[PDB]
Amino acid sequence: MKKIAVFTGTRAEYGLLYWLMRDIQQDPELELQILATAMHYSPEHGETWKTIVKDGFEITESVEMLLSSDTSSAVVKSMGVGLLGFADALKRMQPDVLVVLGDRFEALAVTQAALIMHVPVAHLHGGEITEGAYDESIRHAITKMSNIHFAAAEEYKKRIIQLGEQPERVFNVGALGLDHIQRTTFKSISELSELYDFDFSKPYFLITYHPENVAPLFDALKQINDVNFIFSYPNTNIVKAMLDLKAQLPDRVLLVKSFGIQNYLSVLKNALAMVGNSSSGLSEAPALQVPTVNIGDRQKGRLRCESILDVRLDENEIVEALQKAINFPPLGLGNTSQKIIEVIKTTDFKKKAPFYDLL
Amino acid sequence: MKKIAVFTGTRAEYGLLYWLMRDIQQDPELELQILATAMHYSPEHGETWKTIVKDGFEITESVEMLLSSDTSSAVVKSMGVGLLGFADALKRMQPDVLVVLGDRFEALAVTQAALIMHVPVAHLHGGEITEGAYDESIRHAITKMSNIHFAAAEEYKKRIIQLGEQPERVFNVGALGLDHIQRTTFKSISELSELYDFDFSKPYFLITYHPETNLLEENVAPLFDALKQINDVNFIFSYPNADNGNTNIVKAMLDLKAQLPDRVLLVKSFGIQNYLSVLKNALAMVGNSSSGLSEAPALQVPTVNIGDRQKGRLRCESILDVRLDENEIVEALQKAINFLGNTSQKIIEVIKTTDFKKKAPFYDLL
Ligand SMILES: O=c1ccn([C@@H]2O[C@H](COP(=O)(O)OP(=O)(O)O)[C@@H](O)[C@H]2O)c(=O)[nH]1
Ligand SMILES: O=c1ccn([C@@H]2O[C@H](COP(=O)(O)OP(=O)(O)O)[C@@H](O)[C@H]2O)c(=O)[nH]1
Ligand SMILES: CC(=O)N[C@@H]1[C@@H](O)[C@H](O)[C@@H](CO)O[C@H]1O
Ligand SMILES: [Li+]
Ligand SMILES: [Li+]
Repeated sequence: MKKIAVFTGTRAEYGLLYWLMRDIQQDPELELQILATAMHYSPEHGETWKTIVKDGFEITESVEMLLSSDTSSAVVKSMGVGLLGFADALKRMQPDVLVVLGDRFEALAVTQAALIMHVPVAHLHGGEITEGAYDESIRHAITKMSNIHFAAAEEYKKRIIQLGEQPERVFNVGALGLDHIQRTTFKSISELSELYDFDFSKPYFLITYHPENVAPLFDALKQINDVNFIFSYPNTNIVKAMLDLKAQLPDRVLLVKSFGIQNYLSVLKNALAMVGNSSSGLSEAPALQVPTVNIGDRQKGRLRCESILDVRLDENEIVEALQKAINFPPLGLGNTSQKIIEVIKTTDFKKKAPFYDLL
Repeated sequence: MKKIAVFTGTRAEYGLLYWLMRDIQQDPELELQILATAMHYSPEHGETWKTIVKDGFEITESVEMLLSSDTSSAVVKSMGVGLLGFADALKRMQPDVLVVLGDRFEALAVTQAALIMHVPVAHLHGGEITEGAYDESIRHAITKMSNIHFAAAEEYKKRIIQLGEQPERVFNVGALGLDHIQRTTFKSISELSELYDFDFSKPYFLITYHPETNLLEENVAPLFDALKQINDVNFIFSYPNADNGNTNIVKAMLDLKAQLPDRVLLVKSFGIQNYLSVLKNALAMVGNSSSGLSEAPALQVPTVNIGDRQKGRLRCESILDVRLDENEIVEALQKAINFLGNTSQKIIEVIKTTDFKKKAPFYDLL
């Protein structure tokens, strides 16, 4: 029996890790541990650790860490509280593997804690490029302190190998979140229509825009005749906009508070195009044959493919892309969890492999 | 007037950083800040902050962090205490740059603290390899979180560039500590003997052994037994660092001291002037410290390097690599018996003439 602990610090990355957790839990020779922390214990986002429990999981260790503040000083303090809790949490859990996804500072924290305490780290989504204040640097630091690496694409695996990781320790397995696409039983147009009191049978745009003046977006959709607009929630700067557009056209736009992964993929499935700058637009929309118009550069650095139509944040260049989207796989198909588990079962990665020099 | 804050966690790195610190203090266009922490405030490692102050430097911010419990979980907790202190220290200092040397866990802590608080990091001694310690992965993580890089050799600079750092931010300026060869006057055998009440005129090994932190079950008896098998030489020890697993080494050192009181000198921490004075006259530098492969060859003193803590570093012909094995150590010892300094100024003018306020993009190799 191998103890596989999954680290989770936000609702979104828990969503991405969901099916790997389900598979470990189901697998009889693998014991699932869960270390939940950071924004799962934030009242701003409704204590999303409860969602983990409601989905059938047992939170093995929980570590409140986030300070109620907006300063970066308080982010450093939050990271310190995190390290203090992670020491005792890893001490009690004694995982054989710690699964860490992404590049948030609490994942950096737990990764270095694991390194010091000799818990092997399996890192997901290393080798990626997504410019920010410093999210990139942190991602690569996590890569350097991890023992095995599950990249989502070949460019990413190659960049991980350039970072000095042994090729036998890097695996292109696809994007784990896309397992949802492969395992969801989608709601029909009738079911979605009855559930949200809205006729999804008249085609629509699904639009998730996240805050990076968003005017040349909401002036860019008023022009598009004869389409309904289903929004998810991204904030008052854009929420106020979305609401203004609602009141102007009270019927042919629907704003939904929280879709949920199943309903969300069902509405995204039956859409002409995913509009906006969310990450859904650069992985889930391609896997669901629905074109994407990505706005601005919040998703700058992610790999592209046929379906992606990137346009700057101005009115005209958007209004063109919408119609062009009314005029019609590197991250994989969605069996990533099983590939990850097969590699974990068949590979020794207890120790950090020797640094890999190119040549 | 640019604010250059120098981070210092241990004696070792402080001595390495000395001439850079003194040159910034002396340079009237740069304001020296110092963030001292970790082993500088532990009585078990000498309270070496006193050395910093006595050298004429002002400790702008101090952060005690080291937990006394000798476990890996206590090391993690020490790093967390570090972060909680560095938050306020860096908040007040508002440095224009933070200078971080090396690969220890407190340096990882302060580097991520500075990154999160948008304080550019100048990292010294990146691109090297020390496979036997978790300092290895720490070092590459610190490289990825640093803005400008000062390496000690072209091989190391090249490894920094492979790590995805922009070429114009990686500089080969040499090892800063070796500036002590030209600018620091060495003590003589008589002054060392009066200063430590121990005769340095008799042949002696200088021994420094730290926990090899990737080794699962470190048992250091083969070294000390090996030392006991030698005749007519003295054993002068510095203390192991604060990594988990050091109290075992301290225990073995105290056992050896009680066994051979007239032949053993245990010093928690020398001044680096004193330390280089002792190393220069030793029969050999025994142990697994980084001085065995930079300072010790530079002073023409043979090195007996034990284990894998220094595995991967550049070698030369006076480096004797052995396993943690009684016979290999005894024989390397029997052999040992029987038988350019402008780095600081280069770093300073690079920091003066370069803009590294923002992390440069990831450098993909062709
Ligand atoms: O009402 C909603 C809106 C979004 N999502 C999910 O939230 C995830 C993250 O969305 P987004 O791309 O906006 O995150 P970001 O890219 O901004 O980090 C996606 O996988 C969606 O499936 C959801 O479950 N319900
Ligand atoms: O008692 C000592 C021992 C070390 N040093 C300095 O620290 C460096 C490295 O020694 P140490 O074992 O403490 O560090 P590490 O092996 O971890 O690099 C040497 O080159 C010396 O310049 C010192 O000043 N006093
Ligand atoms: C700082 C110090 O005292 N010792 C060494 C230093 O010589 C070396 O270059 C560095 C590698 O990053 O690792 C430190 O442990
Ligand atoms: Li299971
Ligand atoms: Li000065």
